[PDB]
This record gives sequence, C-alpha cells and structure tokens, in this order.
Amino acid sequence: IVVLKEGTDASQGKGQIISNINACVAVQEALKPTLGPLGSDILIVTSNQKTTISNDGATILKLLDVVHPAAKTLVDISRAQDAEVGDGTTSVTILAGELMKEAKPFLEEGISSHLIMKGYRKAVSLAVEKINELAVDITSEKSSGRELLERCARTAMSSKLIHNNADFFVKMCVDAVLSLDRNDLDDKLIGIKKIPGGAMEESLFINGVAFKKTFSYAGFEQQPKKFNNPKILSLNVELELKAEKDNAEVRVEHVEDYQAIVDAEWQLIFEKLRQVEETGANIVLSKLPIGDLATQFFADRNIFCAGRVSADDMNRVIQAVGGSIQSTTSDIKPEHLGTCALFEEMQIGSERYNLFQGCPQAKTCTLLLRGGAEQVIAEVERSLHDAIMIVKRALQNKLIVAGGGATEMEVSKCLRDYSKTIAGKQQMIINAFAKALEVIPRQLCENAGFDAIEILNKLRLAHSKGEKWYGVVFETENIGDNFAKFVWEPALVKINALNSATEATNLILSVDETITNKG
Amino acid sequence: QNPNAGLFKQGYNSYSNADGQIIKSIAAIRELHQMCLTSMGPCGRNKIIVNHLGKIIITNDAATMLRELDIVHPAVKVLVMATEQQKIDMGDGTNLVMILAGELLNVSEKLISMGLSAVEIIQGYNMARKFTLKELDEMVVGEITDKNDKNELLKMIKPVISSKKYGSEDILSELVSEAVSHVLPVAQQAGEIPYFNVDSIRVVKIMGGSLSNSTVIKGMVFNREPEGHVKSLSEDKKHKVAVFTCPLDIANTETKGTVLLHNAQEMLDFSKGEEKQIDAMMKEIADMGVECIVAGAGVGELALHYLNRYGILVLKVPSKFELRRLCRVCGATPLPRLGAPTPEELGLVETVKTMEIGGDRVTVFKQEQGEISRTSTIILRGATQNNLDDIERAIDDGVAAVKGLMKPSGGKLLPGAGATEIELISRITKYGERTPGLLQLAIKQFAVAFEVVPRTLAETAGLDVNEVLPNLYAAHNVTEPGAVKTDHLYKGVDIDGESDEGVKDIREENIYDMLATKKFAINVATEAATTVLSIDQIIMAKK
Repeated sequence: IVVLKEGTDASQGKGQIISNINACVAVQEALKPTLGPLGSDILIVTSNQKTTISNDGATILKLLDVVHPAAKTLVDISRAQDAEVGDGTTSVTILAGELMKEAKPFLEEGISSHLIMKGYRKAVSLAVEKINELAVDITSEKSSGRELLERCARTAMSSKLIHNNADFFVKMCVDAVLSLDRNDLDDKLIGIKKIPGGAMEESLFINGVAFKKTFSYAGFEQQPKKFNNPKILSLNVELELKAEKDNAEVRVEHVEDYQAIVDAEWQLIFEKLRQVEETGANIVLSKLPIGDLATQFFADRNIFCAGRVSADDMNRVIQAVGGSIQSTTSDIKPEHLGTCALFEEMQIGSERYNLFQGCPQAKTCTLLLRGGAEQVIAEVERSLHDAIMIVKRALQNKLIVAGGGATEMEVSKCLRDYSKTIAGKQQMIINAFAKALEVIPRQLCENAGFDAIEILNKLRLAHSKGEKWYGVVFETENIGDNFAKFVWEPALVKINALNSATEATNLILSVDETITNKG
Repeated sequence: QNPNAGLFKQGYNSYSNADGQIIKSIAAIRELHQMCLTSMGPCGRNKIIVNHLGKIIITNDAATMLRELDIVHPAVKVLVMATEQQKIDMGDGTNLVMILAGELLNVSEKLISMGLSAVEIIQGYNMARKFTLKELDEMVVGEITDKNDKNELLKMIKPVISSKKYGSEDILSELVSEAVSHVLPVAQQAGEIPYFNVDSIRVVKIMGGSLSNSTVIKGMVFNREPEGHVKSLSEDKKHKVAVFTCPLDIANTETKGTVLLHNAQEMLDFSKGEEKQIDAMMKEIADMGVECIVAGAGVGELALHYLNRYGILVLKVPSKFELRRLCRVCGATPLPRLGAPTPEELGLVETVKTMEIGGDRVTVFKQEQGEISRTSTIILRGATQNNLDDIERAIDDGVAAVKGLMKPSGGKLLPGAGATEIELISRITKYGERTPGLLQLAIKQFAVAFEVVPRTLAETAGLDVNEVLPNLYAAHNVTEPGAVKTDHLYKGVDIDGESDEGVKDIREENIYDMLATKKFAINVATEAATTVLSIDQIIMAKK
C-alpha cells in the first residue's frame, strides 16, 4: 500500500545507457541524410501546421525538439555549436552519434563507462593537437582579396542549381560580404528577399535595403517613385481617417452639424498629415496603413508613402538611412530623418518592390532573388547561403584545414598509429575513436551517391603516402587534394565540433539512471 | 472462498514482521540505495532528472536524486529524512549517510536470517558506534590550523570539489579559495564572533565559453545596467548610496497616493507639480552628497532627467533579496516612501562600475583595499546550460564545506579515499572479537558495512573490486613493532583511468576528510539503520 516512488519513473543500469544510445541513434539517423553538399532534404510538419523543408541541421534539430531526455543532451550540445561557432552543427550530431554506437559493443562486453569515456577524452585531446598542427595561416598567399573570396563561393556553388551560373551568383556573394565591415560580420547583415517570376539570372544586388512594398492600397499614377536625396520618416501612428474597427456615432439636430463633425475628423487627420509635411519628409513609412486620403494628400505634396511595413523591414530601412521612428506626428524632430543615395520602385517579377540604394549610413545589404517557383528561389537561396558563409569565414578565420574528410583522415591515421603503443582497455577505445571519425567521409560519399567503400579505401591508402590533404571530390567521384581545390573549413570549427561531439558523448555515457518526475 | 486472517485493521495489505516485513523494508530501501551507490566517488555516475517544469538535469548530486522522488514507504523515509539532516547540520556527508545506512541494513539481512533479533542487532550496532566514534578521534593525522590562508583553504577545498567535478578541480578550487579568502578574515583564540556567513559567497552564471573564462568579483554583481546617463562612479572614496523601493517620480503617499485629473486646470497644475516636486526631491539627494541611487522599482523620465543633471548613478535592482543583501555591504536602508530621503538611511560604496561578461553587461558594487565587502561573487561560464548549472552546485559544496572549518572542531583531518574506512574495518572487527556474547555478531557486521566505500571508489573507477579490495586490506593488514600504528596510514583507493599496480598515498594528493563530517555522518547513518531495523509493522488508515 505504501510505495517508494508514487508512480514516478526510475530506471538504472547498463540497459539504461544502451537505451540512451538508442535514443542518440534515432537523432543521428534523422540528420544522416543531410550531410554533404549533395545531401538530401528533411521535411518537417510543425505543430503550428507549418511545413518546412531544409538540410540545415540547425533548423532541423530546432524544429524536431526530440523529447527523450538522452536526445535532449545530444541536441542541446549541437545547438550550442550553432550559437558558439555558427557551423559544424551536423558534424557534432553525427560524430557524437557514431561514438555512442561504438560505445554499445564495449558496454555489452562489460567495459566500464569510465574507461570508455577516459579513452575518448585522451584520444580526442590528441586529435585537437593534430588539428591545430594542420592549421594553415592563409591571407593573400597566391590569392588576392578578390580571388580568395570568389574561389571560396565558386567552390561552395559546385554541383548546385547555380553552378553553371556561378559567374553571376559568386559576384553577389562576394560583394555582399565585402560591403560589410570586416571587423564585425554577421549573417543578419545580408538580407534576402524572394521575388516570384522571371529568371534567377535577373536577380538584383542592393548596397542598401529593400522591402516587399506590403502597401497595397489605392493611389495609381501618383506618389513619385524615384528620389535623388529623399528624407525618410518612419511612424507608428496609422494615418487613415476611418478605422476597420474603431468608429463614432454622430447624432445632431442640423445637417450643418452632421457635416461639421465629419469635417472635424477630416481636419484632425489633416493636421497630422500637415505636420508630416512640416517635417520635410520625402518618404513616409509606417508599420500601419497610410490611408487613401493621406496618400492623396502626400502625393499632391510629391511625397511617397508606404504603410503596413513589417517591423523587420521598417527597422532595416531606418538602420540604413540613419533616421528614427517616431510614434506621433506632433513630436517629430529633424534628427528623425535619414537619407539614401537613391530611392526607386522596381517592376521586377511583375510586382512592385520598394528599393533603397547606396545608403551612406547602412551597415547591411540585400539580395533580391527571382525565380519561377518557391523551389527555385529556395534552392538558389540555400546555395547562396552556404556560399556567403564560406566567403564570410574567409575573412574572419585565417587558420584553416582541408575539408572533405581530409582533416578527419589525418587524425584517424595518427590515432591508429598512436594506439600501437597503448595496452589495456584504452587501446580498444582509442581505435574506436579513430574508426568513428570515418563516419564523416563515409556519409559524405554515401549521401552523394558515391561508392563509399571504394573511396574510403582509396583515402586510407592514398593518405598513407604522406599527402595529408586527400579527401572526397564531389566534382567527379574520386579523391584529390581538397586544399589545392579550395575545399576548406576553419581550424576552430574542427576543434570545436569535435570537442562538442566529445562532450555530448561523455555526458550521456556518464548516466546510470533516468528519473522522470510526474505530476 | 479463501478466508483471511491476521489482518483486523482494515482492508489492507498486512505489513507484519511475521511474514518477514523486516526484510521487505530493507529490500524496499535497496532500490534507493543502488541509486545513490553509483554517485559517490571521484568517478561517480550522473543521473538524468526530468523536472515537473520541463527542466532536464544531469547531475551527480545525490540529494537531488532523493528530493525529486515522491516517497511514502516509512523505511526509506527514515533514511531520506536522515539525509536531509546531514544537509542541514553539515556541509558534506550526503552520500556517506545514505550509502552506509543502507549497507548497515544490507548486512543485517544475514543477522536476521541467522535468527538474531532486531534488539540484539541494534544493541551491537550501538556498541560498534561507540567504538567507531572513539577511534575516529584517535585516527586523526592532520589538522587545519585556522589560519585561513589560500594554501590552507585549497587543501580542504580540493577533495570537496572532487566526487562532483573531477578534472575541473584546478579551476574550481581557485574560484572558491579566492572567494573565501576575500570574505573570510584571519582570526584565532576567540569564539564569540561567528565567521563565514552562508551568504558570504554568491555564485552567478553567464552563458557561453567554458569554465576557463571564470573569475571572481570582490563584491556584488547585479544583472541590471545603470538606467541613468552615468554608467560608473569616480575613483573617489566613500560614495554615499541612497536606496529606494518606491518608484522614483512625483512625490506621493506611501499607500495609494494616486492623483485623478478631471479638470483642465488640474492637468496643468499636476504637470507642473511633476517637474517641481521631482527636482526638489532629487536636489536634496544631491545636496547630501549622494553619488549613487539604487531603486527597487522603476525610475520615471523626469526622475532620470534630474538624476542625470545631478550626476547620480542610477541603478535598478528588481530583486528585493539582492537589495537586502546590498544593505549588508553598503549599510543603506531602502526607503519605502517617496520624497523622504532621510540621511540616516544612506550607505557607502567605494566603486560601482559597469562591466561586460560574455557580452552581457552587469553592474558591480565593490571595494579595493578599504571598507571591504563581506560578500563576494564567483563568475561561472559555460555554453552548455546543464554543465553551467552543475558547476554552480560544485561551487556550493566548496562554500558549504568551508563552513565546517569554523569553531566546532573543524580542524581534525583523516586520510581519505577510503583509507579511514579500511582502518575502521580492522579496528571495529577487533572490538567485536573482544566484546563478549552475541554482541560480536552485529559489531563484526557493522565493520563489514564500511567496505562499501573502498568498494564504490574502485567500482566507479572501472577497477575490478575483487582485485583492488584484497590489496587495500593487505596494505593496512600489517603488524608493526609498537602499540601505535604509523609509518604508513595513507594507503587509499586509486581512481585513475590508467592501470597502476598497488595503491597511491593520500599524502601525494592531499585528500583528507573532516573528522566532524565522518563522526556526524556515521552517527546519523547508525540512527537511520537502527530505526528501520526496529520496525515490525506499518500502520495506515484508509483515506
């Protein structure tokens, strides 16, 4: 009748770690197909009834939100990779997963979880020393500031939808990053807009910012679309006379008074519109609608309006022109105004878009991507995103190591040789680590449709000849010098991704018991 | 058909010793024993706990394991309640009480099966306790001399950090020792003044990086930035600090004091009241020489305007508990009223500065070589939320253990890593052989229970206990030419991740346990096991 746990779940022992391993396998397998430039996509339907398709391990894991407590440890560590480093998210999940798979046969044979973790801690520490040793300090060596970044983006765009058009898209990626202050680069500084219709080769590059022109109200053939040096004012207040929700009941004894009240309401909004004119603004932008009367008033003043603009687009405009948003019209100051070098409205995609260009105060830029379908624009956007990342990292991280599995191959080799002098349980665990590292060149081959067995054999044998930059070639199925081919990753990504995968492996293998509090 | 008999209380599942309930109670405890058994030792195991709030905790802490379980059965409640006693009256010993109490019950299963009554078992255990406590007084080797130097604090802190965070001791030990030596004065030959308040060391955490970026602050850290224009104080000494709880705006009544405006003139006069009343209020604060104002509530636009004009540092502290602690350093008293800045309620601070930790701006209230705070802050860093929280617990153990170094006999040291328990097994057993009559049966088993410590230390490290244990006993099972056993009292249990024939010495790593912790924990464990063994019935009424 008396109980110990009142229905609270608790389980401990070797079987508990094996269960934790199985949970990690489910996570590893979920992301497995996304590895490599030819990786497959994952389709996730969220609880909010929104469907997404992506191969970005960071987006995938954040949407899956795997509940199993063991998975939460693995996923959270991969999340930290996304926050602390910005790349290697899939590598952390995959590397940790394979290690959990390797731990299983050792635990079953009665190998203590302490020695499994201890061998991993030593073997990984050795790997970090080797990855650091491989670091190449590269700046302008046999490559100009332009050639380095164009070669980086062009490489990223290989075997992509925009590979044959690299001559066009590479320029946008390199110009986009070089338009930024190298002292502080952030993905948020390069915006991308989607414009259905037309060919992808017709995309636009803007040194300032632009927005979709969400203002869809009346006002054809008015509000001048082009300004040389406009003053930009942003407001919160809605400038329409009548609301969609609010109103007033008017009841008086005279027809003159009935009209007087309607005119009074017109006068009240008129004074607010006049104050905007007194500001000396040329472009009037609002988070809320700017009404039919307001735009006719402003148009007769040769002032261009665009209302109902999203908070993100409004901020990017103000942040580009150097102005400020004011809630009211009576409190506006001249320091709220910004300026762009050019404002224009484009007819691209058979729809009107509002562009700013050459903004002298901007720290950002925008790409406007065109295409006949969401799948075309999305595929171009994803290819551009990866290209932007490698261009960004080319400026931020001078210490690089060969990619394509090349770094993993050298570490694995040095571990296989190191273990030759180790006796006891540590020998088996070090070798298991050396084997687990091969999951990367393996999955890179398999997801690409290559003969992974042949390529892995060629990589092992060719590497033993002293050429430490051999890796997976994705242009033609073979192996080659991925350093000379400009397929590289920052040394810090390899060190941090490995350390993160190691942490996730050790944290979960260290667990003997799970308790789930009920209530 | 089948009739019932023997149960006359109610429809129930009878729990009487007539059916071996004394064993069922122990068997029930075995479940929680096996849980905590995997925690103790530098190489202990982690446990995953899913909180009812959806928080996932992966920790070594045994108290968390027990506290987060909903427990009814009286047999385990005795041991869990005993554990909580260990948490309140001592800064350590959590695993020692739970594990030893279970093992004392485990060995009792043989004595009970032998036919030895619960009374006879308890009587022997009480005798063994009395022998054990006397031996602990005499097995002392080292002593902390209450000098509170860094080297002395580190000697104790190191083994305290171990068994929760192993391999991080080099960083964590420095974090605690620096915080303690800052707030813990050197004192001796006086017991009237208490030292080392539990609130003397605060721990805060910032996401990102790892423990290598941790540090120690000589004062209090607040998560808020200065809301005013002034972001820091000058280097001038003895800045006067005014502390308020009431929002800083137009003066009002402590209770309600809300002004309603209906007439045009009322709005005109009230608006003027705001500017005139706030200025005069801030004027008096400035005229007193106040350079920093600390509010438990918001500060209005005009209040910030005039506070800026007077050059007064404006810092909000939304936490009343943080203000209550600040009052212990700067001496200020918060004003619940608005417009009554009595000078008697002012405090002092030497420096208030805005600093960035990990990109997160915080405000520090600190001193350099004067009017020195008795409260310090330890800064923890980490990109992983779980490890960041778990390190905080490791620091808590470091701080809590130092509390045990105070006046009540915290000096005496015993060799750790199981060396104490191994010696106790030999000494308690010999007392058993000398003790006449049936008492020897339970006294000997009392000794047996203590092997769980050298056994757990080996097992958790991945060592074969069936080879380590006989070597541990052989090291202490020595005959010496004298009454006093010496020349090597340091033989402990290795926890190394690499093979090493034999055992290492305590003196090599300076792993010592506190006498007060060992005597108290064993005393508590004996009372816990004693109670459970005495139970021959569970009584309950239907709800």
